[PDB]
Amino acid sequence: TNLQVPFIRSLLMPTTGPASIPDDTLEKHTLRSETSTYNLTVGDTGSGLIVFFPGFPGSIVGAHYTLQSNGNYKFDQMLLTAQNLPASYNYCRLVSRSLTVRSSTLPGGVYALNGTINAVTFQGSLSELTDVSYNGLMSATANINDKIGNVLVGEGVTVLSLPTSYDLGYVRLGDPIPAIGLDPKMVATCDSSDRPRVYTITAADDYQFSSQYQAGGVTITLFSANIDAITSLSIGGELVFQTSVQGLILGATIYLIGFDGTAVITRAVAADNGLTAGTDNLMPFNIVIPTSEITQPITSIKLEIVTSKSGGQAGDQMSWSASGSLAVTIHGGNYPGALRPVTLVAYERVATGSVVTVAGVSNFELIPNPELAKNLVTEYGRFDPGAMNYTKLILSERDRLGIKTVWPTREYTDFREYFM
Amino acid sequence: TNLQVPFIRSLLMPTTGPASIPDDTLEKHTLRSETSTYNLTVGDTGSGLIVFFPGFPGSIVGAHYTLQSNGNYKFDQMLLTAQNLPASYNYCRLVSRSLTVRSSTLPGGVYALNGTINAVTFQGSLSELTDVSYNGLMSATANINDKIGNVLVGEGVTVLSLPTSYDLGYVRLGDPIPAIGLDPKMVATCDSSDRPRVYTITAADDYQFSSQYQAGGVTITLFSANIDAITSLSIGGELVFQTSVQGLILGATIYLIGFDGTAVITRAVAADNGLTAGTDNLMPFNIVIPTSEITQPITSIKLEIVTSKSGGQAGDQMSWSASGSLAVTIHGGNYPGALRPVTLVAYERVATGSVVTVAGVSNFELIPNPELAKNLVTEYGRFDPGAMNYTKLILSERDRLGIKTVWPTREYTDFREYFM
Amino acid sequence: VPFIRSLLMPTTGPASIPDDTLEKHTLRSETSTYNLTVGDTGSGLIVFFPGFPGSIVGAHYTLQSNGNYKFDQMLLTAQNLPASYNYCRLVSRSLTVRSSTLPGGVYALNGTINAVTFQGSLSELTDVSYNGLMSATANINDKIGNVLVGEGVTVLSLPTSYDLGYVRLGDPIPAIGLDPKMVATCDSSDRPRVYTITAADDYQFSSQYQAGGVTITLFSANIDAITSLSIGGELVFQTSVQGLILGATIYLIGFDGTAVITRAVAADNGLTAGTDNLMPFNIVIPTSEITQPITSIKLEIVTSKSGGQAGDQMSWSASGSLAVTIHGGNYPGALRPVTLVAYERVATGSVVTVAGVSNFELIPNPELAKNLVTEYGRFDPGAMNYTKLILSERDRLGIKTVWPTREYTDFREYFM
Amino acid sequence: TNLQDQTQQIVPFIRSLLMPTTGPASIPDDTLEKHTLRSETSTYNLTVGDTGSGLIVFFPGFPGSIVGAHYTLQSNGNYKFDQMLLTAQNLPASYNYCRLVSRSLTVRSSTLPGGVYALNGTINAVTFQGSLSELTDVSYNGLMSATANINDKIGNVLVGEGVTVLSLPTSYDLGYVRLGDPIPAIGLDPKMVATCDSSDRPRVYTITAADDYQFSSQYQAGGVTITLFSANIDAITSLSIGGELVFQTSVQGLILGATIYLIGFDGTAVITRAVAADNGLTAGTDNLMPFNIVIPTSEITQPITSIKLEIVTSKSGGQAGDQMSWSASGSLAVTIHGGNYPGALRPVTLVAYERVATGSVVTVAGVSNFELIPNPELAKNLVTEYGRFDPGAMNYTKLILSERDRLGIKTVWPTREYTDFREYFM
Repeated sequence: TNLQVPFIRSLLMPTTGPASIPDDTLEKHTLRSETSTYNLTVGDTGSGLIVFFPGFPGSIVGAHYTLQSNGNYKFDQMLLTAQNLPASYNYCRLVSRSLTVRSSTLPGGVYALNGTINAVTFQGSLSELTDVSYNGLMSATANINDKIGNVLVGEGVTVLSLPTSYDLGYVRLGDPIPAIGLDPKMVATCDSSDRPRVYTITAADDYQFSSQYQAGGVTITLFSANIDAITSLSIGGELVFQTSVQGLILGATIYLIGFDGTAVITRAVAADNGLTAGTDNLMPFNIVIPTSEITQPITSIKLEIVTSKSGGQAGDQMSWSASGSLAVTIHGGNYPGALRPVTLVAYERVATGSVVTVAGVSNFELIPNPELAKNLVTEYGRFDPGAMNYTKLILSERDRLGIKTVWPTREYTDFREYFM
Repeated sequence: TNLQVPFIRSLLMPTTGPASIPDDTLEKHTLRSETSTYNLTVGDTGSGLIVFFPGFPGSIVGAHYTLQSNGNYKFDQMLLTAQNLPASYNYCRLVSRSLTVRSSTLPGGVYALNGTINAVTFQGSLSELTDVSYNGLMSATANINDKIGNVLVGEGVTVLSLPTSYDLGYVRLGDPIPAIGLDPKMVATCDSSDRPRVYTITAADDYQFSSQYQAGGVTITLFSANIDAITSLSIGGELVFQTSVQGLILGATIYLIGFDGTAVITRAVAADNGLTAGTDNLMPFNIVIPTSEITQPITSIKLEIVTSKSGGQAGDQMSWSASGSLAVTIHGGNYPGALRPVTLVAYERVATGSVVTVAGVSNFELIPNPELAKNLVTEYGRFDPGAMNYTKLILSERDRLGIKTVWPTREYTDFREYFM
Repeated sequence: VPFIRSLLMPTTGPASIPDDTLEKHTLRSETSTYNLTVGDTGSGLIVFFPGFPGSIVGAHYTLQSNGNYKFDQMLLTAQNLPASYNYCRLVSRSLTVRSSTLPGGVYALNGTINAVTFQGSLSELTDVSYNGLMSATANINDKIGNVLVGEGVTVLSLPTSYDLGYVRLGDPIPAIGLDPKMVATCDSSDRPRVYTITAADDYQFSSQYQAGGVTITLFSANIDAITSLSIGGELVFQTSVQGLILGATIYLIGFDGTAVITRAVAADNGLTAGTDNLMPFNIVIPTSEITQPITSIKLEIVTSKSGGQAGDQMSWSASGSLAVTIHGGNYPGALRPVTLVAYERVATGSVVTVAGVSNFELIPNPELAKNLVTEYGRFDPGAMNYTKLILSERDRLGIKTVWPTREYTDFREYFM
Repeated sequence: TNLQDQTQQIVPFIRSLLMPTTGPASIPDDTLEKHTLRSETSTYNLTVGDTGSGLIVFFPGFPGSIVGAHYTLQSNGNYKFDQMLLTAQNLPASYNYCRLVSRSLTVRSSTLPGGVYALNGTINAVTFQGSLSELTDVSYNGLMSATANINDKIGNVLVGEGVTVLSLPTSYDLGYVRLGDPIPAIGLDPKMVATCDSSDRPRVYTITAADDYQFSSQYQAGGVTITLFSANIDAITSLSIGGELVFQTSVQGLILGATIYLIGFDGTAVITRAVAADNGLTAGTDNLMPFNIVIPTSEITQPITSIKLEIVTSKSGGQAGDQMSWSASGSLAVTIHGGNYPGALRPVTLVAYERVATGSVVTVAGVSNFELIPNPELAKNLVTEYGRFDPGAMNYTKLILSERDRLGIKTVWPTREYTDFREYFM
């Protein structure tokens, strides 16, 4: 396809042009629409999973995972939009977005297409999923028109992002602010933090350790909770200890783990702390993870603890008793659309070595940079009395009008040529 | 002049009186309109800068800077309203606000007295300007009816405040809270923390330091980023240190530097921090900064490290590595109006003995503290259908009607005549 | 009008330019054909220089398994133009690229290709990736997304300016030398390009002695040369420690990260205290030395101490500017517009064909001018006003620079 | 008046040429390139010093972001630098190429300080198609004998009326120049910049500083300092000095050092580059001292006018009669990038005022229209297109500029004749 309005036309047919939300938020902005094109190579099994994010506020439209030959997944790439919008804008807000996925081409000298696709959208984040089996993606909703089963790969689906909320603010991007430092490898930015998401986790409530000496120490995994993040985050809290054995030492590292199970980030928050006997001894967990260090989505957190004893003399026990709470802070991640409306697209039995192409467009409302505001004109949006009411009347009669989020592309082409 | 109603009438001409916004945020409140009249002290050079905060939710209306004879600016005072709102009320949001800046000197001859005003408003905050010279202010934005220059100071400007968002809740003010202590200089207040603003900064990524020994230490500075703050803030994170020589101690000091160039807040985050060779050495950042410590707006931040050595009297070396991140959180920073729209009324070369006066009227919507709520009735906003709709019509039709945010006062007087 | 037929349909033949540059010349035209094999990824990048004034066309890069490109070959025209001519200029140019293998069934082979044209040079491009080329231009008729490799793009060459002079090609002059590897040529030098770089302003260095020295890279910047350049300027030093020697080596990095050209400028350069000692830059890079398009430079300095022991704290401090002079690199078309053509994963065993034609105006050699007559241009009035009227509304006429092939064929049949 | 920005409209080219406060247009000459239009402003309040007089040096055809400087006349006849006058927008921050279209600039003083009640001022003005260093005298009376054209001079215009400076063209087809834009570069130094400045038509001064010139002096304690030459160069942006001097002696034990000053217009030093320091020479052998000097645009604060080389000679050892003696030969070269571009240095209008009451503004105010090619960020967020089409606009421009002395078009106007001309031309 050779790629190169009212609000309802841009909402249901976003490959035409960008419009402005008729809500009560009245700020001088500008209009900007751009595409995103890929040819995702397939694995040896000829399967995979494409995790879209329909209403993300800007410039990330999901990732692609490949199904290995031993049941695991593997990260292929984080697939995003055309223009790097944090490099030239400060604020943003999403209007509409559509994407397709199809594989209508063949490898070198073959004769059959071989494929089927299951798609679903559901109200929760990626890490909240029960299972991600190809048979099992059709269970994780009860809505009649948020899931569809085995469309052919030769036609594929077309994912439409229906808007969750309307009266939404503008949110920051991770954009560089001017800073001067003694590092060529220095980043400075102003992240998005508008409606944050906290996770309180109390690890130990008077938990008592007991083991005998090993030449090197014994590692435990204290907890393995499930979190979810796509941009920067912070971790706070404090653990204490209280012992009677004289001269044993301690260490701890904090992991963040992707969807495919591999550790993404490590932080050694404790390293060679001796333990006095008689008082509490604290270790605070005050770490900050930026956005540029997270290369794939995060699915679980995990804390592990070693316990060594200087001057061992094996055959004797160790003992510590711990308590404390933590607070994982996903900055701006409870905003509606940044993490909640996640779709899934699962394809199976595609010919190995072939491709699956995705091709989208995304309509935003940007606010310029302090240089782009020198060179570009912002203005208030247009006015039409009765667009919000007509949009509500469309979305309330949703099963009568048959408007949904997943379909075959032939059905959406027929609906599109019927409306237009 | 002579200072002493629907939302359109109170929006275009805010000196008429207050009104409630036709938005659907329906709390019990009371309308209040107060004023602020200043006579300024023009310096020896004759040139200054009056930076207004138009959409700020309560009681802080601007700041005044006189530029010295050597190019540097100097802070004068903080322009604010007559009654301080946090002493008597508890929540607030802004309706409309006007400010006029002219001279009241009026010569009796035929010629005027010298002095000329520029004015501009722009979408970014105050630290996000390329230049603040008198010439370089009309570069700051690209909209035609959003800046004006070369107006003479007998005529003066009018700063009108057109909105940024409408369905937005109330901002709590920095009100005093009952507290009993032992230091008579303690205060406990409740800040504004509706929509915060975070600035993550990775200060070091395995940066190598290595220098010779001398008396006192080697004082370096790691980074100097530009931030923004009027009210309270808090800085968090840590920063590790590795070495291979053991006799080393180091100190650290943080600075918050305002707009004129001087440090407002100095606070030592490390002092005689002994480090052990071979293993990691932490340095945690746990500092909060209250509002009353901040006397002027703050436009940057920088860190310093003084690396000395215990008992190293001969000429030898000392070295360390470092890596870490920081998370500057300011509270209620991304609330629209709190830092985002700013105007800069600048004047240049006003005659000696001439005054530059600032008049204006601010229209609010308050909730009292519990002492005043014993005596003042609060109620819901009386409604009128279509005032929000007519607001959206007029702001859509803005540039043809010529509704500006900065005016010359003869033009605004003629607009106020031909509107009513 | 004979010039607009050759400008909008360059395979017809050469015509003369109606600008005011009245020189005796002759019209020539030659082709450039390539059958290109693909890699294991089946994905790469072709970077065309559309307005180049002769004898080079572009470059071909293959994309590896990771995100590293690798240079393949430098696409150039059929015969060698500096071997038979002295001066030249560009008139018009077209190139087509597609796959020459065809499906037998009904479903096409894999492969999909993007194209953009860019207003600036190759190095000053924010992201070079298949999704990223579609962001690099805000014009609608300057880019196209997801055409098929079985159909492919056509890259028409719209002008950057007229009223230009002729430029001198890299022709060789006679030279009786002693090396067989000794060439002497007369470079293009008309509207040159200079990058001035202040590398340091009292940067202080300190490091413990280690065996072999201490290596730091002092700067790195993006310069983008194709032809001959030069480095000039000076760095100074001042110490207070006896016995430190310095070495320094400059690198010229191509688009795929590999160092094309390394030049050493210092060896056994001993420093001395209580003085103000210095090092000069006197480097000229000839045209035959340059293998691929350069995109960066960097300077790295090694610091060792004579009489090495454990410690001793080597230390110095430097300052001084620098200047990189690209000889002729600011003439329009030599570097200023670029069309990037990026094909993502295509089928294995396919061959991607490239074919085109490029018309010239050019003054001959001293020998070929013994054999060949030259003339002034052919006067046809009202061709410049008509050319300006065509170009002044290209959005209305729909004159793209990166066509798809079927739409270019339909526009061609319409315009004839 | 209240200067409001434009670029919301385009005009015919000649309305932008003779009345450039109306708005920008494009130039119709053979340079068909995708560009955008952008009009800028410039407003200052130049303060009169102690004597009452001063000098404003404009540059009518300068291609980007610099419109001139301002100097104050002291009590001893010397001048003193105040500031350089610039365009509002820093154009190399978000553009790469440029081409100046038109520009007008008023200079008037119609206000009075606090306490006085009279007005008291006059203004001379002239244009000059040489350079700033090529001016014979720059005084208030010697300004008027700088050219022979009557439509390039005006004398004793009162400051309440003021003047108006127009930029009539120097040449057409003009190319594009490159602005001194920052390219991306990383390096372990905070004060590290890297820029791609202008170079199309450079200007080369060469100097034969010596041809076997002998030196002879007694041994003086500390050294003997002489200046070999001094010459007027007049650069305003970056440059580079190349060449080589050579020395030879027969006396043993001589060291020397060399330094180069770049003198401004007011006689003070701007840039000192110590090229040789503690350079010991041998005897009976040619001793080399090359120059490899590069000055960036950032280090230049005020416009350069003069250059000066200054050698110092010292002898290891010493008494009263050691007879220090050397001999120099060899030539130099000064490469000024983008110097012979028409408008970058060559036309210059000078505005000199006298007797205006001390401590009072002299307001300059203007407008300027360009043709830009955007930054690699701005060219992806902004649309560029070809110039509009009007045939026979260049013919009409050539005709009006041919009959310039008959229609009475002049580069410097006394603002009321200019207002009458603007009314009669509407």
